[PDB]
Amino acid sequence: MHGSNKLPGFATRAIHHGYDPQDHGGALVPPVYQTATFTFPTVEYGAACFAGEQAGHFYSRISNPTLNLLEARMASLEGGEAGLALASGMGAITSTLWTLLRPGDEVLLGNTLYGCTFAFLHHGIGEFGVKLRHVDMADLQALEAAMTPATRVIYFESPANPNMHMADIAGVAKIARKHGATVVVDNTYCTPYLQRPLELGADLVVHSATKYLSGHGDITAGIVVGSQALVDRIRLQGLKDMTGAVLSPHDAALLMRGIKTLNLRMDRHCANAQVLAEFLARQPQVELIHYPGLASFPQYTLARQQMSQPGGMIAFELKGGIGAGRRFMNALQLFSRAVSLGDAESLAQHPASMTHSSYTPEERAHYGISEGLVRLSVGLEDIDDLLADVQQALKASA
Amino acid sequence: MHGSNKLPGFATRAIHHGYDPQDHGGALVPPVYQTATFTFPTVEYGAACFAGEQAGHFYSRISNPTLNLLEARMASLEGGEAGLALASGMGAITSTLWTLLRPGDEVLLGNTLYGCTFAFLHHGIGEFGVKLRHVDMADLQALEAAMTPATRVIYFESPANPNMHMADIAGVAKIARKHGATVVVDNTYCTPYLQRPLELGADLVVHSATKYLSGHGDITAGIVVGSQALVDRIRLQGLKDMTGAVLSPHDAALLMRGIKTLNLRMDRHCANAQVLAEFLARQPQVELIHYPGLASFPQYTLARQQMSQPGGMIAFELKGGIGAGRRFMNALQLFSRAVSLGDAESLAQHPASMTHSSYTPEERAHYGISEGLVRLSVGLEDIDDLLADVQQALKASA
Amino acid sequence: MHGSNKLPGFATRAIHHGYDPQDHGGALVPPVYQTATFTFPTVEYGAACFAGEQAGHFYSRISNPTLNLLEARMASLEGGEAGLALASGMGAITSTLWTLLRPGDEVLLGNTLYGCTFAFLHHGIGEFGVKLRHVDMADLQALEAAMTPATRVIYFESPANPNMHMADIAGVAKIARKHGATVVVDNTYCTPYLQRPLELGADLVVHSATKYLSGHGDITAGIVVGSQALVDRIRLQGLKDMTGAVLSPHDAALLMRGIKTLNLRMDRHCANAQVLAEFLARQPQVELIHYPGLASFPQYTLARQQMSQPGGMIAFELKGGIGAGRRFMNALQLFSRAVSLGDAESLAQHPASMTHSSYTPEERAHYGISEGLVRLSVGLEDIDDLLADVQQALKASA
Amino acid sequence: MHGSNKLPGFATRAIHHGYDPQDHGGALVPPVYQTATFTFPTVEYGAACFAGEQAGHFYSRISNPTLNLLEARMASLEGGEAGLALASGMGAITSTLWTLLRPGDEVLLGNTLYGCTFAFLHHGIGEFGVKLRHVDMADLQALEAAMTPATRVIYFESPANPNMHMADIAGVAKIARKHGATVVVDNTYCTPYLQRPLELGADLVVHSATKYLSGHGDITAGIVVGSQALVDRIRLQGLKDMTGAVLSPHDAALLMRGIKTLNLRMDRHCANAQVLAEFLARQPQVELIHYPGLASFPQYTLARQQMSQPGGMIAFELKGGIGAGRRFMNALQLFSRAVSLGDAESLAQHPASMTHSSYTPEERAHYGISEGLVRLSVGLEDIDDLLADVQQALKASA
Repeated sequence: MHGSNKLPGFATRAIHHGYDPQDHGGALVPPVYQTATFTFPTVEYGAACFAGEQAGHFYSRISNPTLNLLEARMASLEGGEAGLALASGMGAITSTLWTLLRPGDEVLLGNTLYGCTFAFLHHGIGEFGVKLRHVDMADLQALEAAMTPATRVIYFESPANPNMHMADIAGVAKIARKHGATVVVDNTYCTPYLQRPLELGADLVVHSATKYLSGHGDITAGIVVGSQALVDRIRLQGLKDMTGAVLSPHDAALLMRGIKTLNLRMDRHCANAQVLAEFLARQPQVELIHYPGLASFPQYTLARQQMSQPGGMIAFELKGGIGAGRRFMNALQLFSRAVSLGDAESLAQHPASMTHSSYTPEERAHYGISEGLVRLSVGLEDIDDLLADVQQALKASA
Repeated sequence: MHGSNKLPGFATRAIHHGYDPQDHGGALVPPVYQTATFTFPTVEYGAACFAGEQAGHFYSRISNPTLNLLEARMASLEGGEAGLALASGMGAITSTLWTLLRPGDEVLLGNTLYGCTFAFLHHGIGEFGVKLRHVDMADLQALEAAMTPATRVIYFESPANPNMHMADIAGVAKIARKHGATVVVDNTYCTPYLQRPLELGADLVVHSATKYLSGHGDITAGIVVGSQALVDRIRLQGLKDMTGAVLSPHDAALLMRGIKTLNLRMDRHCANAQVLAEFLARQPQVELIHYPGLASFPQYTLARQQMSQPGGMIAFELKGGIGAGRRFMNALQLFSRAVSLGDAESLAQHPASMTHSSYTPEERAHYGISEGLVRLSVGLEDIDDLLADVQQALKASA
Repeated sequence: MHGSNKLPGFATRAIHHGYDPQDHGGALVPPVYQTATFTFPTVEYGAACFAGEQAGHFYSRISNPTLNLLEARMASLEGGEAGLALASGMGAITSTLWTLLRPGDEVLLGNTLYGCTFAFLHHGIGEFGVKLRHVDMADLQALEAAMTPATRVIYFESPANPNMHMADIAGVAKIARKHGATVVVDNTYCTPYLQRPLELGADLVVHSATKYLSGHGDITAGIVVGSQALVDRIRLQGLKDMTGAVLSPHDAALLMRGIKTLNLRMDRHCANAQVLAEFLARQPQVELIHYPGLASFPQYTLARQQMSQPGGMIAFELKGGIGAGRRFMNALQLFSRAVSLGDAESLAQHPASMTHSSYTPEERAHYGISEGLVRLSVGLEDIDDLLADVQQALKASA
Repeated sequence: MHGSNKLPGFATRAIHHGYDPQDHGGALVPPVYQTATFTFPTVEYGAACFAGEQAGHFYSRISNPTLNLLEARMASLEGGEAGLALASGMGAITSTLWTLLRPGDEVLLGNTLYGCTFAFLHHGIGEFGVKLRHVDMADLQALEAAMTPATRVIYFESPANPNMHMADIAGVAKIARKHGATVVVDNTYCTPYLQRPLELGADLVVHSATKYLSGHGDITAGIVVGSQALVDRIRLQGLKDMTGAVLSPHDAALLMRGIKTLNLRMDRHCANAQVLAEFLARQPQVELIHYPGLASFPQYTLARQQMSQPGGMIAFELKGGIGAGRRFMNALQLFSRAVSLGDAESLAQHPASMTHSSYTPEERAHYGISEGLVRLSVGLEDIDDLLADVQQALKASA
C-alpha cells in the first residue's frame, strides 16, 4: 500500500504502486479482471463514463482495470504521467506512430532499428505517405541539419543494435523542442530501472514488455508511457481503431508479476554481463566487443550518463568469420540459440548465419551485419556455468 | 480425433479438428504453448527455419502452436484455406485492410459498420490516402455502378446494424470477381455455424471472437480466415509489422474451449431470441421490430438463403422515444445495460441514451438510430425469466 | 443477475446466481481473486473476522471469494444451503468422510464404488478404526437390516458402475432419518441438472467436478453441497486441517465457466446417448446394455422418478467377451481410449483389457467386471460421426 | 549445464533443471499441460501405463507432465531423489502423514507447530488412533529418550515459530537411522536455497510453496521431496486416495516461474531482514528480538551451521504488551496486516490481537503466544521505506 505517496523507492513502487487491498476486499494480490465488458447501474451512468465525464469502464479494448494498474505502475517507473498496455512491443510502436504521424509528415530515425520496426517504417506507414530519414542520434549537428518543418516525430532506440550505439537523448530532446517534434524512445533494453528517457527529455517511451519487463519469456506485451494528452490520443486512436493490440488481463497480471522482481533481475543480468564481457576481452578469438561496461566502449561517458548499469546485453566479433560464428553457436550448451532477450535463461544469436544466412557477405555487410558478430542476452544463470559454456564454444569456434 | 473437414460434422470438428492427442503425449486437451520464444538445435536449422526451408517456430508474434490449432480449426469451420489469430476483432479488421489496401486504392463499404470499424476506416487508413465509399451491399445495381478500376476491396457485415440489414454475399462476390476486387465479410454475428461467407464467394472473413465464438465474455480476440495466400500476407505484414496484435496462448485456448460448444450455445440463442421477438412484436409499446426470424422481416427470404438460423440478436424501437428507452433500460433486472454481445449473459443497449447520447436527434437520425432503438443480445438464461424482464421493463417504459 | 430463492430457472441461476456486476465495478464476468492472502484494515477487524463476528477473508485455504461464488452457485443448483470447492472429487469425498467419521463409527456403503473411493475406504480411512459395510441401497429391507447404532453415515453413488445400478435415495434417507445417520450421495454422473439427491432426502452431496460440471476436461475439481452446519465442519475441519485439497480460483473460474452451459451440454450428452444406446440395442454383437434410457432397463421406473434424464453414460457387453472388446476398443477412431467422462470428447474404456487387464477372467468376473463390458461416455460430437465410429469398430470386433 | 548435467549451480538448476526445449518443439518456456485425462493408442498401451510397465500418463490427479517437472526441479534444488506437487502446504503434510502412519504408531513432534498442522495432528490423525508427543528437537537427549518401538515418524519445523527455534537436523536424523523412525522436516521457511534437510539426513521435506517458493502470493501449493520409495508411496496413496489435494498445472507453472528467481529474492529478503533486525535491536520499545542473524540469537551457532543465510522472518516483543502491539500494528502503512509470509509484499501480524485476540492472557500464554509478540515477514520493497514504516509504527505504540 505505497508507491503512490511522497517518494517510495523504485523497488517499493514496482511492487505496491497504485494498489491498496483495502479497496478490493483486502485481496493482497489484485483480482484479475479477465472480462471483456462492464455494465452500468443506469443508462445515465453509462453515458457519463462514455463521454469521459465519469470514471468507469465499459469495454476492455479501450481500458481495463487490471491493465490500468500495470499502466499506472509502469508510468510511475518511467516517471511519466500515464501509460498504456498493449498486445506487443510492435503494438506499442505501431499504435504510437499510426496516431502521431500522417501523410506528408516526416519522421527521423536512428541509423539502426529493430527489424520489425524497420519493416513497419519502410514497408508499412512508409508506404502511406509518411517520410523517413535515418540519422545518427548521437550526431547533434547532423540531427539539427536533418530537421525540416515537416518533422513531426523523432524515433530511436538507446542503446541500439548491433554495437549498442548510444544516443544523446537530452540533446535530441532539445532540438526536437525548438522545432516542435515529438521524441519517442524505445527503452526495452534498459527498462525504467536502468534508464528513464522521459526524464532526459523524450516525450514517449515504448517497450516490448515481452523482454526484460516480463523477464521469463511467457508473454508478448508492449508498453507506452508519456503525457496524459499523448497517451490518451494513442489509446483512443492507435489502439482501438488503427491497431487492435489489446493485452490480455491475464498476461498483464503476468507482466505485473515479473515486474515485482525487476530491480533484482536487472542487477543480476548486468553483473553476469560485466564479468562475461571482461572475460571475453582477454581471448584472442574475440577481436572486438560492444559492451557499455568496458571503458573502451566508444560512448562510455554518454552511456554512464543515461544508464544506471551497462545492461545485460553484449555482442562481439569473433575473429574467424562466419564459420567461427557457426561453430561457436553450434557448440553452445547452456546458452540457447534463439532470437529475443530479457529472459531468465541465456540466449545467444549469430545473425550472419541465422536471420541473415540467406544474404551474401556483400549484402549482409551492406546492412551493417558483421560476418562474425554474435550477440548474447546474459541470463540469471550462475556465471560459472555461463563462462564455462562460452569458454568451450570459443575453443570450438576455430 | 475426427475432423477430416467438410466430411465430419460441425460439432465434431469444433472439438477435434486439427488435433490428435496421440501426437502430444496423449493429452486430451492440447498443451498451451504460453511461450514467446522457440530455440533451434543449430544455426542452420534456424536459417532454414527463416528461409522457409524448415517447418517450425521461433517467435509467438509471427506464429505460435496453440494459435495455429485455433487457426486451423477456425479455417475448417468456415470452409477456408487458412486462418489467423489476433488480439481482438479490430486486430483482424485493421491487420487485414492495412495489408490489402494502399494509398490510391478504393474500398466499398456497407452503409453501416461497427462503430470502431467506421472510425478506423474514416479516421484511420482513410486519412492515409485510401478512398472510401458506402454502398448498400444489398443493391447489386448500385454496387456494379460504384465499382471502379481502383476499387480494391469490398467490406461489409451481414447482418448489419441497426436493423440486421443483410447483403447478397454471392451477389457481390460475382461482381467483385469480374472487376477483380477482394470481398472481405465481417461474419461476427452469425459465426461459421450460422453462415459461411467464404462458401458464398467471399475471399476473407474477419471475426470478433470476443463475442459469440468465445461465448463467455472473458477474452478479447479476433480471427481472420481466407485463402492461404491472402492469410499468409496478412500474417507476415498486417500482424507482424503494422499491428502487432498478437493473441495470447492463454486466451486462444479459452477461445477453443468456447468454440467447443458453439453449436449448442448458438441454438439456445436463436431459440430464446425467436420467442422474445415473437413477444416484442405483439407489444403496444413496440413500434418497429427487427428480427430475421420473423416472417415479416423485410429480407426474410434472402436471410434464409445465407443464414442457417436467425441468430440471437434482436432490435426494436420504442414508441416513446429516448424517454421510453431510458425508462425501459433502467427497469431491466436480468438484462444488463452495456455494450457487446454473444455472452451467456443477456445484454441490452439504447444508443440514443448511452453510446450516442452525447449526440442529439441530429445524426442519431442521420445514422438511422431512432430515439427508441433498443438492441438486445439475448443470452442463454431461462426464457421464462427473460420475458418477465422485458415484459416488466416494457410496462415501466410508459 | 437473477439470484436463486429457487425462483429463477436453472439456466438463469447457473449463470447469474449470487453475482451482481454492480457490486464489482460492473464487471460482466467476476474478477478472479487469484491471491493466497487477504489483509485487514485494523487488528480489530482481523480479529472480529477470526471470531465470525465479521465477514471477510484472510486465507484462500479456508475461504476465497472466487470459490465462494462457485459454492453459492452449486448450492443453488443442488438446492442445498451451502457448498464448498475442493482440489478434486476425491478431495471432496475424503474431506467429507474424514470429518464425519471417527474410530468405531460405521459406514454403510453401496455395493460398487468409484475405484479411488473404494481404495480410500478399505485402505485409507478403513485402516484407522472405521467399520465399512457394503449394502444394496436399492433394497430397503437389507439396508434397515444392516443398520446399527454405530452406523453414522450412509455413502453411495446413483447411478453406479458398471451397469448404472440405482438407489432409492428417498427411501434410504428415511431409514437413515430415523436412526440418525448422515446420507451422502456422489452425484457426479447426474449433476444438479439431472438429479438433486438433496431434494430427495440426502444430507450431503459430493461431485467430481472434474467431469460434467467442467465438461471440458482441463481441470480437476471437487464440490460438496449440503446444510450450513455440516459443510462448515467439512470446510473448517476436513478441508482446512486434513487433506488440504484447495482449489485454484483460476480453476474455479474455469468451472463456473463450463457450468454456464451445464444444461445445454447435459441436454446433448443425453440425446446422443439415447440414440447411441438404441443403435447398440439393435446390434447382434451386443449381448447386454446398461442405460437408464432403455425401457428394458431393470430400474427403469425408479430411474425416471429420481433423474430428469437417463444421462450421458453407457455400459454394454459384447457377445465375444474379451478380445471382441479389445479389438473393438483398439479400432475406435473418434471415441478416445481413456478413463474419465463428462468431456466434450467421447471416451471409451474396456476394464477387462485396460484398467483390469491385470486380473483374470475369474478375478474380474468375481469382481463385477465382465470380460466384454465396455463403458462409453458419449460426447457432444455429431451423432452420425459417433454412430459410424462404433459401427466400423463393431465390424472390426469380428 | 542446462539442468544438472555439468554440475550446474543452484540458480542454473532453479531455471533449467529437467527441461530441454529441443525436446518440446523448441519452446523456451515448457508448455502447460492443463489437461485432466490422457488417451492411449491401444488398450495395450493403456494397460502398460496403469501397471507401470510403460512410461506415460492417464490422469493428472495421479501424475501430470507439468507437475513432473516442478517435482523433478525441486528434487534437484533440495538434493533429493523425487518430489511431488500438491494443492497446498497442508496438502503436503497431511498427504505425507496419512500414508506413513496407522493406529498404534507414534509420531514425535517439535514443540511448536504451524497452527493448522497442530490442529491436524491433535484433532485429525490424533483422534484416529495415532499417538503424538511433543519433544524439543534441539535436545537430542530428550528426543532419544522418547524413541519407542512404536515411533514411526519425527516431524518438525526448523526454524519454528514463534521464536525461530532450530533443531539439529543431522542429529535427530542420526538418532532416527538408529531407532527406525522416518524424518520429515517442514522446510517452508528457508526453502532449498537456504537449507536442505535431505542432505543433513532427513528422509522427506514438506513445503508450503504458497510462500517463498511461489514468491508472489498468487498461488496455494505444497511440495514434498525425498526418496523415490517414500515419495512413490505418498503419491499413490496419500495424494491419490486420502487427500486428493491435486495441483492445477496452471499454478504449478506459475510456481515454477517464481522459483526461477528464488536465489535472487531470498537474497533480498535476508539482506532486508538483517538491517531491520539490527534496527529493531536499538529501539526502546522493543523488549526482545528473535532473528537467527543477530549474534545474540541463542542458537546462533547451530543456525549458522544449517542455514546458508539468516532467512527473512523476524519476531519481536514490545515492552508495552497487547496495547503496544495493536497500535504498532494498526499504525503500519507499508507492511500489511495479514497472516502468511514469503511474499514480495512485507506482512506483519500480532497473534494476541488477531488470531488469539479472543483468548485471555492466561489462555494465550497456555499456548505459546506472548502478549506483545509481533511477527514480521520482510518483503523485497525498499529497506529505507521499510525502516520508516516500522519506525513510525513503533512510535505510534506509545
